Amino acid sequence: KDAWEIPRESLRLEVKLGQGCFGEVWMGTWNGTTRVAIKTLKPGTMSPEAFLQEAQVMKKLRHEKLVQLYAVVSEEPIYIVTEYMSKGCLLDFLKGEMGKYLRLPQLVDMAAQIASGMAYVERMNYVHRDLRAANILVGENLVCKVADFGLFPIKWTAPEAALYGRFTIKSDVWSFGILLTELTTKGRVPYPGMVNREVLDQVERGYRMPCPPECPESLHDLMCQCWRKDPEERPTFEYLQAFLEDYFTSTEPQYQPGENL
Ligand SMILES: CC(C)(C)c1cc(NC(=O)Nc2cccc3ccccc23)n(-c2cccc(N)c2)n1
Ligand SMILES: CC(C)(C)c1cc(NC(=O)Nc2cccc3ccccc23)n(-c2cccc(N)c2)n1
Repeated sequence: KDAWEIPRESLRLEVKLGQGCFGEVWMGTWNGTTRVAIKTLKPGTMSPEAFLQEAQVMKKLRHEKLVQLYAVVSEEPIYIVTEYMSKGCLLDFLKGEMGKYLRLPQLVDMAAQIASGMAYVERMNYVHRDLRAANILVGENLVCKVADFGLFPIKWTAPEAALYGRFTIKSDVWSFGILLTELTTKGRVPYPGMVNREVLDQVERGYRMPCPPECPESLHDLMCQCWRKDPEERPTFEYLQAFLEDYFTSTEPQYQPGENL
């Protein structure tokens, strides 16, 4: 065994956080005083090999804005242990009590962190496949990090990805565009009123969501750039990041606080 492997009694599973039928996720403590999130396998549901294929991927991906692997126990019972992101998922964070105080400058900063996480994925030649607010984790002081809860999200998926299976970093770009509409509507589901097949049909014909209320036209323009038909036309995460980091100087220097944004 290797560097990640830790003894089982060095963990304390304190609070149940979530359960699917492939296992559980707990908030916990590792050795002394180290808050951790601990993921569990429900025995019988998937291959011990296949469950630990997740931490096999997280060992090779290290960056400030992707959730970080801490430890691995690799005989049953097995556990994957990461840093604790204390405020939960970005979708819940936008919708809940705390979603009503977020204004355009906190939201654009959030998008810039995620672009940064995604710029690193982009430089690593990796592909997310499921970039959306449900898979972004939030910590203290509005820190965001890219994650994957490992669950059909046609509403967040590019036409070439949904129809023909061509998932690339260019399809994660399209979803980032969709993630942007999530931030600007406080977590609302994209294409309001529309069902999957009506979405898949309207979009092929050239439909793209309109500027959300109070959101600046220049930010809708970036979503629209992320939603080009031709995957290669779509911008780079290095571009998306720098454009969001620089936003209130280069692009909307006369921005003024509103009711929701
Ligand atoms: C199905 C599966 C993978 C066991 C699961 C687990 C969770 N929930 C979480 O993992 N929640 C949390 C993870 C990490 C830190 C958290 C901090 C505070 C509250 C929840 C957290 N899930 C979840 C539940 C509800 C919404 C979202 N976005 C994710 N889903
Ligand atoms: C590409 C990237 C963003 C570095 C990533 C991260 C993960 N894994 C996770 O995010 N796992 C977890 C998500 C949410 C809560 C967790 C709590 C404890 C342990 C892992 C968690 N990934 C992953 C890889 C392979 C399979 C699965 N399901 C997930 N991928």
